[PDB]
Amino acid sequence: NVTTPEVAFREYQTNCLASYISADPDITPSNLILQGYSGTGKTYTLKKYFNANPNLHAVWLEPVELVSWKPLLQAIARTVQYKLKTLYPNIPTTDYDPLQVEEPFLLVKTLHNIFVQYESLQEKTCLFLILDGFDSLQDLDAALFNKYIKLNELLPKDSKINIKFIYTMLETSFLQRYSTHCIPTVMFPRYNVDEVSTILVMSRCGELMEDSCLRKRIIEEDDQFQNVAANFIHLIVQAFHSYTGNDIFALNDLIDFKWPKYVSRITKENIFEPLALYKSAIKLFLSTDDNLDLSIISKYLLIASYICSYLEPRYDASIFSRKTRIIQGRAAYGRRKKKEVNPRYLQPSLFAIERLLAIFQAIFPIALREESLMKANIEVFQNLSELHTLKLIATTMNKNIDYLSPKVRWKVNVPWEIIKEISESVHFNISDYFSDIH
Amino acid sequence: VIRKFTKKNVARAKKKYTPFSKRFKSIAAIPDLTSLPEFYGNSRFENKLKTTQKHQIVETIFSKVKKQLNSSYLPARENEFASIYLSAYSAIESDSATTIYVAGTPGVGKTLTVREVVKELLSSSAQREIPDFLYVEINGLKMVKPTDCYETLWNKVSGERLTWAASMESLEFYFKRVPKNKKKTIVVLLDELDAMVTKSQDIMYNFFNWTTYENAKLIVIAVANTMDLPERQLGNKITSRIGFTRIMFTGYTHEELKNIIDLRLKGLNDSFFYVDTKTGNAILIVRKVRLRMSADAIEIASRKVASVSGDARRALKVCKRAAEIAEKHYMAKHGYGYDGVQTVHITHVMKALNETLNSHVITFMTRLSFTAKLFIYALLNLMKKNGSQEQELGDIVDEIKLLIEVNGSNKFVMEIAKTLFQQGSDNISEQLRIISWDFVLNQLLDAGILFKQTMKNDRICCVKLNISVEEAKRAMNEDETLRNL
Amino acid sequence: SNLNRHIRMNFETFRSLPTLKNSIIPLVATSKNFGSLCTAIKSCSFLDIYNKNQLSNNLTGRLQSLSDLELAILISAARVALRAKDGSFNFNLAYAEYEKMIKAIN
DNA sequence: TTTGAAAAGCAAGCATAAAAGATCTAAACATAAAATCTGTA
Ligand SMILES: Nc1ncnc2c1ncn2[C@@H]1O[C@H](COP(=O)(O)OP(=O)(O)OP(=O)(O)O)[C@@H](O)[C@H]1O
Ligand SMILES: Nc1ncnc2c1ncn2[C@@H]1O[C@H](COP(=O)(O)OP(=O)(O)OP(=O)(O)O)[C@@H](O)[C@H]1O
Ligand SMILES: [Mg+2]
Ligand SMILES: [Mg+2]
Repeated sequence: NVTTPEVAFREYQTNCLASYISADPDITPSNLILQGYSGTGKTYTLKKYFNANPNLHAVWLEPVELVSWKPLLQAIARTVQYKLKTLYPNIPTTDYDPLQVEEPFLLVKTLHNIFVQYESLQEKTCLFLILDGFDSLQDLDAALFNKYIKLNELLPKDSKINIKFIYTMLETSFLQRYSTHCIPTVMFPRYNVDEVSTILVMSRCGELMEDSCLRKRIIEEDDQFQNVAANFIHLIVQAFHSYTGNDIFALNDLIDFKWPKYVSRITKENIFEPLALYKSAIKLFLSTDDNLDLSIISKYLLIASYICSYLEPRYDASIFSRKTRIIQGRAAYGRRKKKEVNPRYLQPSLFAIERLLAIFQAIFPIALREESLMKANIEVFQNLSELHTLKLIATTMNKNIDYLSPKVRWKVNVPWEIIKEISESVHFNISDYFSDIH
Repeated sequence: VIRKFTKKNVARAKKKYTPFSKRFKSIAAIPDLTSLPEFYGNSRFENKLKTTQKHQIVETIFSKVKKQLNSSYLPARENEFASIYLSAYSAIESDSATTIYVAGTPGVGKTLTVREVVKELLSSSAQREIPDFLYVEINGLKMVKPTDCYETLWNKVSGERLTWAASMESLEFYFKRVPKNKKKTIVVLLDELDAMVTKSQDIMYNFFNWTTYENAKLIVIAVANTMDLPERQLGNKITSRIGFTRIMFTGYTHEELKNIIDLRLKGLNDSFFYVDTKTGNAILIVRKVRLRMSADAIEIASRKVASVSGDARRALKVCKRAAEIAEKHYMAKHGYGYDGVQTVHITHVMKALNETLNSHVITFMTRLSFTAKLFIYALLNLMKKNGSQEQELGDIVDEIKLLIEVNGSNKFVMEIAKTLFQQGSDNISEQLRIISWDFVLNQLLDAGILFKQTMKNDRICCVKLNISVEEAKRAMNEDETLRNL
Repeated sequence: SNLNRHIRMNFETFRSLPTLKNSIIPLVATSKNFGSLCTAIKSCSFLDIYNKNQLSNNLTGRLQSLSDLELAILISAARVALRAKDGSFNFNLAYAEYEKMIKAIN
């Protein structure tokens, strides 16, 4: 005897929730799992099921707000006691403190003491504790869910209050860890693009047709506005479904970012013409647009660090050497071959400080008592220390780092797209050093 | 004031902190402690487990045998008894402090012999030929904390309840400074001595160093499981204080085990009961039924137990299990309930000895589903191929898929392939894992058949057999489909 | 019959009566009348929908939920990982494979 | 202007240094009930 609500593309899931969740504790499982990835309508379907059956007693917990297992136990005790106080206000109760629950055993004792003072009730009832997002706990281990599986066996069997657990999970592999427990599971597969578009239209067209920018636009310049909002949502879906996938939240964010810019380009010619309005605002559908000072010594030290990380030390003398030799001796010959793989795609290498200072002095911009080469003074080492403090460069160790040890090596910690823009700010030709190696 | 965290379940005992050195103002101020009303031993829970008996239970012909063969009810330990008794009697009568080290395997009568020694010593003290002493029993496996022995022994001596540190200086003051004329001899049984071994080894040093004090009048009888414990785990000080003399309790021979079982079966074997044929209740002296347990069965069980362990607990339990098998068959035959010759035969003794030997692992693997057997077959195939003891799970997936797709012409594979990869259903697409793959993986992990490493990539994760390879091979080629291919 | 086929399938894959009960319970509970229950227990058509839902979030169904660009990036990462020795890859090599693949398509 | 030849370069082999992290342990930081002290009434 239960009401099955209408959810647009979750009919099987809603029928399963009608099959498993009822007010009778004999024909209800002790544990029930709803498994699906993010934005698959698990919470939406559970809310529509419990709203259409107001006689079912449900307690809602978000483990993401609790983070650890001990606040989860204390939250269980507190919320069960508050819900049982609200439900039967004419039953006198001792108020057990939630903060005395530090073990699962103490939760069993506290739930025993709470449920033993409601035996004056005439019928057996269910209390549905919903842990919406169990595996979204931040400090999760493999042993925590076993305690919640076996929790119902330590509570009395003839109690008037019989607690029932409903779990929500995201990842398949976490659920697959507990397959031999044979817990009933309802799975929420990801929507396809048609159901995503239908959900987006039926959930956002009402908010779009009454937004203040459109209401100012139609007086500055219901069904037709509904068609305008729906056509915008369909255009957003076909423009950015490959970017977002079947993600309701990302498409919702894109709709929110691009709706007022779309409304601002609506004229009295564009309003009844969809193709003309799309051509007026086509630049909203060509780019996702999901987006939001440093010293000369530190820039050139970053360029030298990038060169030191992504070029071999043996070919240094073939690239930077320029001095006239008083003493006879051949310089480096250079590399014969070109690399098959771009080194910038891989992890950076580790170098010494003296090599970094040598290449920094070789690439820094410029008589008898001048010495135009810049030596490594206080400011170079100070800028290097800021460069490590910002982690634009990094080391092998990060905690209790010995800066002065010779065993400690250094690497660059910026990608190529950052060092390119930094080298554009100083007019250095860094791409010349990688055009002839691969 | 707002707390950063709370401790809401702190349970602290009512233990004082001031030790015995500060009770009296002087050494001469201490009275004779044997006259104090709290010192030297001068239960409320036994009535809690009482109920009203409103039924009449039936005790059958084998009921008295099973009740009598329990461990709750000293033939073969008479040299060890004489050694422990003579050392402890000489230590009591001369007012000395002595360590007696006793070691042995489980169930060879160490605790029984030391308890019989202290009962004869208390009886001898009751006849006023040795001075009176207090007997303290400390079991290291019955303590929550190892320092609680400090809590226990001092509470047995003074009757005070202190924390463990204050109890430790109280015991040190009592054993060193208090004179002999104001004290009473104390005999301490330290049982499960290895359980009282810590990193600091302070409890070991204190308990064996008090036996080196002139005024102590302390006899420590320490029970160990090995004889090389003071050399392996303890330092040279504690090993020197324990001493060179060390009493080893050997495992019982089959003559000794047979003597123990015959001592428990005196008055019942070759005896007659009056047995009711209506209910089954039997009375020791309606039919007159003779009860026997054969000596050949007892000697077989004694020889087996003596070769495996020499354990009196196992010999008594094997005899009791044989009697219970016989009594179960008796109640099945006569239809008796739980309200001319009956014999515990040698076949019941062989069944009791074989029921802990029959290797259910092969039987468990034989009674598994086809997917679990296919997993084990694929893993064994990989161990045969690349010769490694650990195989990646993706390799097992690929070789299961190969085993299905190569021997397709088998009729069982043509029957099972749609079940394995589509669960017998159109509108279910072809699956990368087999049906119930994670189920049989977790099931073999639960049994201890498999070990799986802790990795989050399911393909490069390794799986090892925890059981022997030959029993997995014989379980696999017991299966008619898997041995066919 | 269809029950005997599903019982044989369970016997050869799970060999578990709780696994069978977890599918039989919503077959009984979703019937509105007695004729619907008899039709459900003859056809066992609900058990196939149940088995399809129990496999809807594995690798195959998650692959079928992917977009075309998602599939292209996954394919490029897969072939880079196949060409690698340890199977390791990053975003840069996968994007390089993706752009070579898109240029060779276009 | 050639020459060639010792300096530079490349790759396989393999022992070994080192990065990463799994596991743990001490030390600072923190709370708390019972016992003990202590300064007066
Ligand atoms: N079937 C549906 N019909 C209408 N709106 C839906 C439907 N499914 C989802 N939505 C809308 O999409 C939103 C996201 O769904 P929901 O919060 O239930 O997802 P979820 O699977 O619980 O996600 P998560 O694991 O990230 O919390 C809902 O709040 C609702 O506005
Ligand atoms: N000589 C014996 N005569 C009779 N019964 C014996 C004898 N030795 C042992 N038993 C029986 O075996 C039981 C177990 O022996 P006991 O507790 O003395 O063993 P233990 O050697 O101290 O073993 P553990 O190391 O396990 O403590 C005794 O309670 C008794 O029933
Ligand atoms: Mg949710
Ligand atoms: Mg013992």
